[PDB]
Amino acid sequence: NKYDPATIGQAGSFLNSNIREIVTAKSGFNNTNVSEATDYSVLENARK
Amino acid sequence: TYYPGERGPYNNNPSFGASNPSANFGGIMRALNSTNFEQGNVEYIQFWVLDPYVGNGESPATNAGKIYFNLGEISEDVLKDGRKQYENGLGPDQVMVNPQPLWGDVPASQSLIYAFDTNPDNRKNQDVGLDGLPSSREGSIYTNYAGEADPAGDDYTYYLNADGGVLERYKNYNGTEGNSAVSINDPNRGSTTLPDVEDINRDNTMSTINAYYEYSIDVKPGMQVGENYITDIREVTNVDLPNGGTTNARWIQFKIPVSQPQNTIGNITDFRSIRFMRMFMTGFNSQM
Amino acid sequence: SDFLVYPNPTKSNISFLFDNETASVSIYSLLGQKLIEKQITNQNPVLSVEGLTNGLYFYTFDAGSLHKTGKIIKQ
Amino acid sequence: DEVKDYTAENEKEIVDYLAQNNLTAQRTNSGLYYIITKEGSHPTLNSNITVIYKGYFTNGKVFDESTEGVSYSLRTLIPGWKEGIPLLKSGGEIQLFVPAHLGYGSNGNKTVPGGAVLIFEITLVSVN
Amino acid sequence: TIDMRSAYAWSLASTPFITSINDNTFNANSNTLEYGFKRAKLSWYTID
Amino acid sequence: VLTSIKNVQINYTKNSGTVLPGYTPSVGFLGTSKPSLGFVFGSQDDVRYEAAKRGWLTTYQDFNQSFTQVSNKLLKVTANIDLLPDLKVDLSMDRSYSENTSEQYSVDPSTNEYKPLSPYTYGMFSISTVMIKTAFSPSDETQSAAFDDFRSNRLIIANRLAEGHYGSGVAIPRYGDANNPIPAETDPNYAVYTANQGYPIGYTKSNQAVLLPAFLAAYTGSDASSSSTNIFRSFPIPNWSIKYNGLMRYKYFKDKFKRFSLQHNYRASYTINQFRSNFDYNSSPKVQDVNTNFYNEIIMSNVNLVEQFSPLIRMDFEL
Repeated sequence: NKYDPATIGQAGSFLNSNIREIVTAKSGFNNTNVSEATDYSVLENARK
Repeated sequence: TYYPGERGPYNNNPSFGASNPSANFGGIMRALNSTNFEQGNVEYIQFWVLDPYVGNGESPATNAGKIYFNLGEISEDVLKDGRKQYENGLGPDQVMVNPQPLWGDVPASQSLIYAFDTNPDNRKNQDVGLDGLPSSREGSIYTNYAGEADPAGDDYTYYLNADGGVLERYKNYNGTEGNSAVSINDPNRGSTTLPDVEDINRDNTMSTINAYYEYSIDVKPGMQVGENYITDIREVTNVDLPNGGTTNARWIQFKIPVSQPQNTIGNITDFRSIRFMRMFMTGFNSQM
Repeated sequence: SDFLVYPNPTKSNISFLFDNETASVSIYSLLGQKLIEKQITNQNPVLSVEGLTNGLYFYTFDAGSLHKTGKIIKQ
Repeated sequence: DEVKDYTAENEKEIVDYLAQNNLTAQRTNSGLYYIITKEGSHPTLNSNITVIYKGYFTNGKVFDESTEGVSYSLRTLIPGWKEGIPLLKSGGEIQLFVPAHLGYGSNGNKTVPGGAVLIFEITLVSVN
Repeated sequence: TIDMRSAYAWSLASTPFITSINDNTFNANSNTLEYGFKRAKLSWYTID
Repeated sequence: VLTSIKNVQINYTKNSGTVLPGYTPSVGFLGTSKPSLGFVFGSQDDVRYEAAKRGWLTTYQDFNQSFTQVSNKLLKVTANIDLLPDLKVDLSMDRSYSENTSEQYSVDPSTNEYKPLSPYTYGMFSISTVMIKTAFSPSDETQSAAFDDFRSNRLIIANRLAEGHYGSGVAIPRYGDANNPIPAETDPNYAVYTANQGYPIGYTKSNQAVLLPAFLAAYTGSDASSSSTNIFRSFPIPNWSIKYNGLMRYKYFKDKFKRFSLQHNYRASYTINQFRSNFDYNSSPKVQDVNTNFYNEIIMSNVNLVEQFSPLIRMDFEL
């Protein structure tokens, strides 16, 4: 799909470079109906 | 203790003394350990509270207000700028956000542990509050109160270091600046050792969602059983006071049923994830 | 890592470090017996005392023949 | 530290291949030889290209064939591609004669020994 | 019961919403310092 | 002068294993030798191609079982030296290398040619090294000479690796030349290009091939311009244990001592808990990742340098 992390914001993707930052995580989507708990979720020091 | 006539922390209202005090709020919030209310079957919020219109230190009969509770996903960005402020990452030699984000210096690094070191100079440079400024550079942000000693209104004073009655000694006990002194023998004894972070549930992430349920009780002189979630009233006739006198008391039990919210803010539909609890007083005219 | 109860004065669960053999922990907690009786395994040692009450509780962890007792604190 | 120079050997191998097989190849200023077999109706340094390339050695033994269109970013490719692909529009076919320093280096990888000239037959079909 | 009256477990709160997410009663929707203009003083404690 | 050594204990374990699924033929009453007589007795030689040619591997073209190999090596050299009559030194050299290989396979319907499919490798590595050359340098939250060496060696290692890659016949392309200029802020690679200016194109500061040997050279005291830029080592440097009951002999027979012994142990290990083969390290023309780094043949997540003086010293004496 257009959520490919290898094609972030190249020509027609739905993700901007801001998807890489936690501060602008929601600004990193080119879509409209995006929510912080349904579409995505951010962690800041997630442990593997 | 709620002072509607006193300016709150990080408040920069140019006209606060002329504003109607009933339009202000004073609130606290907390993280719940168990967030699954459906599995835990959390039925209600029960509190025994003391009627503030009966005893010796009674409020005026016209000082009526509301206490709101909120349960759910509450934005823990206390200073709303989109960035998490942790004060163990501040200092003169640290990297800050290149433009100041509307509330003060915020560290540009990534937090690892929410803990200060034990160097008193670092502690003085770091324990400066949620503003990120050490009460000397606060006036640049909080222009309307730059002439005061504490422009942001967030300095911490120890209760044994203050003056007046018991209530006045605790008036500034919740300030976020200077409340983590290294030594326990300092005249302003700490009251905590953790940095003040915009992350309440300690999962390293600053939430920004606002999907919660809102409940409220009225605080009025003549509250009676059967309404306002009042389920019980215990009237204490004569209590022996330490000064040799006697006073009357009125304890009121509220049971707010979680299952019947008065309002819904945001897009929340179930109690399967209730991560935060907030309560704030509003609508009062005088100290309550 | 012999046997640990990491948060002893806890407002939350118990993490109960021990050996491989599973556990049969129980709680009586101030007076008489009010058995909780969970079934802690080797790699999922999480209890539940967050709701009961606040007090000095008695626990009897049972790793087969390793019956180690002690007191926890609900804050 | 065992660095090895292959520029002269790679160029002589390219010249020998272009002599034995009747081909005329234009040369860049970096040692890359390209032949534009056909064109269609220019990708930049930032462009997701789609290719049907086939890469073999000078002896014709294919080391990487792709008969189905594969999408790349053109910034992650070997320098030979970075210098050859922007020389044609969509729908065209180019043939590259990448030397070792513009290809997989002087140390090589699996199936590609170091200091080897690589011949590519690329069919740029999309500049998506 | 889960006890919620520990003093040190409460912290300063964000500006709340009253009627809905569209209710700007306490300036909870603003993106400036006005976000804090309606905050009065609140002390929470347990008398030592 | 080498007559000091008393013993040289040498242990060398080498385990192996092979799982070959899809092997059609059955066995006999007393056993079998159908794949090869050696295989029944652990030959470990390649029998996949022989079995495929003989025609007794599965002919299913969507076979979903993996041919698997395992190989563990474990070397435990130990030696004793008596340089002085009362000074006893014990040296140890430990090495461990576990490697598991897996792949899927098919058999060509014609010519019965065995075709491997997506082979990959993983495993663990451990060796006894020596990092005492930087053990006693001051180190805290404000200063570290070893960490300064780590920061400095990245460029040296990157230049060495670029000379290895670009075979010195052309100028090494870097991130600041006219061929690769710093992009405008709108480009995603603005910060990556700016952060590494003098570094070669494929070898940035964050490239594992750059900062793993830099880390080893910095924290083992070696020089980055000559140290080995490989992931695995070959010769384990000895760790040691010195015991010295010798001071009593000189004048302590009447100097208030009746027992006296110094002791010292140094044990340092270099460990990779899990290295894997990179599926992106292939023959495709895509040779750089999002960070503009060259793909590495072997990729890991963590490396551990564990040094231990246990004890650094032990003065035990009875008056």
